[PDB]
Amino acid sequence: PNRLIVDEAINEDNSVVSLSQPKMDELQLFRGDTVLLKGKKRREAVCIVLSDDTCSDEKIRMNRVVRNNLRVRLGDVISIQPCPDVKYGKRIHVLPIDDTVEGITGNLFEVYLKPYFLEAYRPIRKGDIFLVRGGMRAVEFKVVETDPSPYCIVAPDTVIHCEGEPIKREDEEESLNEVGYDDIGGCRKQLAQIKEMVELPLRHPALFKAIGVKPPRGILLYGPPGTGKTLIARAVANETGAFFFLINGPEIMSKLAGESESNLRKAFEEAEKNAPAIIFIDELDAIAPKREKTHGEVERRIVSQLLTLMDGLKQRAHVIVMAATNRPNSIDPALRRFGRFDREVDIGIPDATGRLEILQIHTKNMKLADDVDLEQVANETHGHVGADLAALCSEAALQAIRKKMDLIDLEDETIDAEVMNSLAVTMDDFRWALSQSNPSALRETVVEVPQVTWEDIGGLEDVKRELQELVQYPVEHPDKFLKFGMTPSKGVLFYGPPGCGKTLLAKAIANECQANFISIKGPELLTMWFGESEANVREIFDKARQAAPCVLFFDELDSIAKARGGNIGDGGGAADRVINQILTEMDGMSTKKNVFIIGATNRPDIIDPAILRPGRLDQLIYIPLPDEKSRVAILKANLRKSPVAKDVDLEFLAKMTNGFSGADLTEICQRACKLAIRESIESEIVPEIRRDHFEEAMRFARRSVSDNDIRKYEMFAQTLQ
Amino acid sequence: TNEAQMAAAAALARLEQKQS
Ligand SMILES: Nc1ncnc2c1ncn2[C@@H]1O[C@H](COP(=O)(O)OP(=O)(O)O)[C@@H](O)[C@H]1O
Ligand SMILES: Nc1ncnc2c1ncn2[C@@H]1O[C@H](COP(=O)(O)OP(=O)(O)O)[C@@H](O)[C@H]1O
Repeated sequence: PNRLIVDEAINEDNSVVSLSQPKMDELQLFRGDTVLLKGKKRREAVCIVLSDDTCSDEKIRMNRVVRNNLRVRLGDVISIQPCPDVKYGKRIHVLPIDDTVEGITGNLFEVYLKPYFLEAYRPIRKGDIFLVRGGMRAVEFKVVETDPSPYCIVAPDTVIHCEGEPIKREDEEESLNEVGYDDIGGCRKQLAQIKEMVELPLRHPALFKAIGVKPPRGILLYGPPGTGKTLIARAVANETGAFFFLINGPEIMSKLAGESESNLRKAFEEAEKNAPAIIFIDELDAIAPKREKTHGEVERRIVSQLLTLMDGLKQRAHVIVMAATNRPNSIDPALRRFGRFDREVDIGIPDATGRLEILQIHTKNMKLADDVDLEQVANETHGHVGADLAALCSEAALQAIRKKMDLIDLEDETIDAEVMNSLAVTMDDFRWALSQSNPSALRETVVEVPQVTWEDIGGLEDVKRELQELVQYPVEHPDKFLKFGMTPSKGVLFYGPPGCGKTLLAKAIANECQANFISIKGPELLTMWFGESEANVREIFDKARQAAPCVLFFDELDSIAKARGGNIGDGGGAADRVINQILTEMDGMSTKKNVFIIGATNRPDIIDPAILRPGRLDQLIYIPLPDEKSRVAILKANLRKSPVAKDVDLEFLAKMTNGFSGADLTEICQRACKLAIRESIESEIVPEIRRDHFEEAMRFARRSVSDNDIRKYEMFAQTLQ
Repeated sequence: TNEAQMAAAAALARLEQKQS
């Protein structure tokens, strides 16, 4: 009894551990009860139980600080017991660790220890190492003396002493600033998938020998540079405890013929001697490029050598080889054969949430001013990867150091601790860093869960429900689809006038479903068509298969037909290279992958009709121009970004804009805003948009869909019945 | 018991502030 599996925690606090309620009932404890955790090598820690709705019943969630003191790792099991006997301490002696007290001097108690305990009522245990962050530095402290033993709660009325030289770290404990899983921001799902593959073979090697199951031996990671491929490989080795050996293409290739092969073999021999071990091969496409693409004897031979060593992993017990490449199709296909590198994880580019998480991670030690808004930065940093956001945070910190602390600094190797602790980084310093940074991955497609919700779309209430029936019902009610022999649709095409919200509809359903949204825009379909590179369609669909659950949206499906002349063009048909590859991939995609494909076109009369056949976008939804009540809803939604006076009659405007699309109502909202801004500026050479600004905007705004086009759109929808 | 409920109150406050 009372044995729980060690897992990760969300709350980074050095004293909180979370349990699922069924285990809180078996231990006869409640929220806030003090418990003791017993680990390995006669070590224990004292913590406060909280509860949540995310911990598994058999697991206990704790942060790195607790795991390090218990000398346990993720996947291990610890013993937990209540200890309601604890009362507040009297005197404690806490000293810093030398490893972190570098480049700094001053009253470390007032800077770090006093905040960390002040009205915090923290449990501590003799010998515990805890981390206090601040002043752009993460400083850890050891408890060396306590009047009560072995543990107590540090209360505001206790005496905290701190005198003596910094303590040298012991060999039985690891530095709390070493790369771990809590240093990785976006791509949390990918990290979870890797943990499932590596945590058990390495932490419990006896299990895979005793049970007839084969472990993964090779994991291929890929994505743009600066996304965390190397960061993961290092974090995994540090978290599991496996010996880490680094290999990189350029270094192996820099060696002479015969030396490159010998050195590559030695790396595998060292991993075996120190097993369990993880080998990380960076730039896999450089060390082992496609043989049929290289004329050099050395580049062709090194591929054979790596393939042999990878196969030898059946004899080299407990060795896992991870590799990183920029593109999964730039490596010799032999490496991807069963065995060797048979498992792959697409890291890709951090999404809007991940970018915020990365900014939060690289600011852990930074004191941010009240005006700092990292979510706003994450939304502006489009095309940035972890390497760029890390540089952004470092530049923001550096400018704050120049503005303030550089006036205060010594002609000496060490800063006053109080100076750094009082150094706050303002929004202006983050904005400056943003202007200096340049995204390293702006062209590659970014796949993420969209932030568009149903409340952002005016009108079309019935269409919103239709998408739910096409996307949610097949998996929310699978017993009804099986009972009635229903075949779920693989996708839907939206057709009708432009500017009615087709794009938002596809995003909104992806958002509610918590599914990744893949945005393929007209220019991307045109790029493949113009350059005769339709092969890239397979990579797009591969993203949908690996990103599942996801919604794969192909916008402006008629962009090629229009780029071919649209109304006239040549004498050919609607089929072309890009759409043909799309049709092929759709036929090879099963609904069991939880991928739903949505198309949109504003010229359905020139779309390849094959896309509407069973097995493709067989469902058709007509999206008309919004009606009067919908146009008002659109105007109200678009004006949520600006002050608007109460005199503005949005219903009157909607009555006039009878032939306007939603995109045209946006122009009216923006045009009236522009007038309000211009008048406000001129008044100093006003506080809100006035009725006169909307009535003036109506004098220039026009409908983008003519009466001739409205009838064409309606007659087409009528023909389809 | 009510003495350690003060550490609970501090922990719960730390957590719910960090939700901001
Ligand atoms: N997903 C990520 N989350 C957090 N930090 C990241 C992420 N990706 C990259 N970084 C940061 O960017 C840098 C990556 O450098 P490195 O580890 O050499 O990787 P690589 O050179 O393969 O991109 C590190 O400072 C790391 O902390
Ligand atoms: N029903 C609607 N509700 C809210 N906004 C809309 C609506 N229809 C169009 N819009 C606005 O018009 C813009 C263009 O919409 P979009 O679906 O991209 O049109 P198209 O696909 O024809 O170019 C969107 O950015 C959106 O803000």
